[PDB]
Formats: sequence, C-alpha cells, structure tokens
Amino acid sequence: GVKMSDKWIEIEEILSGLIGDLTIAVTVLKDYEGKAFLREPQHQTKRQCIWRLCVYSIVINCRKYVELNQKYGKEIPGHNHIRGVYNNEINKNTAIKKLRNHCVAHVSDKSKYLKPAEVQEEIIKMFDGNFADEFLDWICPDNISTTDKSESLVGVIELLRDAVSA
Amino acid sequence: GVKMSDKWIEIEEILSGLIGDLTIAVTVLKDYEGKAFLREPQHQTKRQCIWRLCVYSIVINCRKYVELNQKYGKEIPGHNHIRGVYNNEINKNTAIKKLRNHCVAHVSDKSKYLKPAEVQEEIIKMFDGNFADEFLDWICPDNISTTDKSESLVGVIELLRDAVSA
Repeated sequence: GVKMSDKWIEIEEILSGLIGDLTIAVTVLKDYEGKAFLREPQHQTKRQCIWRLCVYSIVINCRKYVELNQKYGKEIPGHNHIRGVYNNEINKNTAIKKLRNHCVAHVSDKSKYLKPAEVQEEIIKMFDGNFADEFLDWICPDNISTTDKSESLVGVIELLRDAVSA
Repeated sequence: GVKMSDKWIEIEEILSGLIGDLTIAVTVLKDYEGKAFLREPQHQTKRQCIWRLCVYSIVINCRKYVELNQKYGKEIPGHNHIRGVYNNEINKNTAIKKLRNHCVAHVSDKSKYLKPAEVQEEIIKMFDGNFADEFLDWICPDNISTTDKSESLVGVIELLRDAVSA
C-alpha cells in the first residue's frame, strides 16, 4: 500500500556510506603510494590496478553525491551554498563522469568504453596533472579532524550528515 | 563508415583488465585482513569500508566476466568447458549480481537498493559463511603461479587471454 518515504533515513544512509567509501579509497591509495618499490617498472601493472581500484570507487561516489543532490533539493539550508560548490566542481571535472561510466557500463554497451590508454589519460585529467595530492586532499585530507570541513568533499558531506541527524 | 570490429583486441583488453582488477581486489583485502587491530570494535566502520571497496570491485568484475561470455560465443574451444563452469558458478551465486546492482545503481533507481544491513548479509551469502578464504582462493589464490589454473577464476581468465594472444 502507501507509506511514508523515510527519505531522511535513506539520505542519512547514503551520506554515511559516501563519507566512508571516499575516505577509505583515498586512504588505501595513499597507503600503497607510500610503498616506493611499487613505482618500479616491473610493478607498473599492479600499481595501475591499485589506482583503478581506488579511482573507480572515488568517481562512483563523487557521481553519487551529485545524484543525491539532484534528487533532494529538500535540503539545513545554512549549508545550501558550500553544497552547490562541491556539486559544481564534480560536474566541471568531466573525467569523473567519463571514468564512472566506463567502469560501470555493461560489456555490450560500448558507447561509454574507454581503452586502457584512454583510462590512463582520463585519470591524469581528473587529477589535473601528474600529482594526486591536491585532488586527494580535496576529497579527504589527512587528520580531517583538524580541518575546515568546508575545505573537503568528505567534510562537506559530514556537515550534511550531522545536520540530517536531527 | 564501416570497419572491422577488432573484437579480439577488445577481448584481450577486457580479459587483461579482469585479471588485474580481480587479483588486486583480493590482494588488497588480504593485506588489510593481515592487520589484526582492524578487527577491533573502534575500527568496524573502517574495516567494513575496506570490504565494500574490494567486494564491489570483485562483483563488478565477476559480472563483467559473465557479460563477456554472453557476448562472445565466438570462443580456442579447447577451454569451452572450464569457461562455462566458472560462468555458471557466478550466476549461481546471486549475492554477486545483487551487490553489483546496488553498488552501480543510480541514486534515484531504488529497485536495486540494498540497505547497509542488507549489504552485510549479501556479503556473507557471497562468501557462503563467515570465512572468506574459500571464495578468495577461488578468485585468486596466493602464488597463482604454482597453481592449477583451472582452479581459479583468474587462472581461467588467464587461460583465455593467453590463447587469444594468437
């Protein structure tokens, strides 16, 4: 029959998942980047596989954050602005959607397919160069505790979760 | 205009990606499981996030293996059987598709949505219990080199890749 949507339950859930998945993808990636030997030529394949593992998860979740936004203008408005800012950054960075789409597409759906060299290019575009620090810190900085939560995606997503918990 | 499909190029690519992504997801998961402190209560969230990271990737790739199979009966037939066996195991294990679908679905598409407790249940179903060893070893065993390649998903996928390289 009919019922209440419990929108807010679903939203708290999704927000919480976003915080954890984005945080862990960054942490894992940084952990492995801390192993210098992985930058050697005989480990390139393995290293690339780690990057895809973490990057695919980041892009899937960045898009989810946008999709949540476009579904729920039912949002607390004291943060209405910072939220749109992060929403906008993600759309601006088109490598994100491109990577998500490829990673998630059905094998038969080749309209979204990126060849391996293309995936590599898209990853460089996403990070805006050869250095991951900026983008990673923008997703989730180390010791996010002592951090202006306006200054990272995960902090902003936490700003919303905590508000919704009320 | 019209051209050759270069099916075989695409297939070599996808197979190669499958080998690397399945292998790394298992390796990462095992690496973190080797850190005993992560099983403590204050780390449950983080530990769960690691499991989702790796499990989502495994399920996405297991399904891709099936989808590749259903798209290309153009396949070497000396391995025609082992391939269908692994294809069948994956379909049999319905938690795999369920998890894939949830992880990949659009936020607005709630026909596939699993609540957090449901995701946890599905993960236990996938592993057929509280111990990951069997399923993980079935995906990709340690030192896969000294291993009957018929005895793991990744070995079988390597059996095909290597053949296709010809």
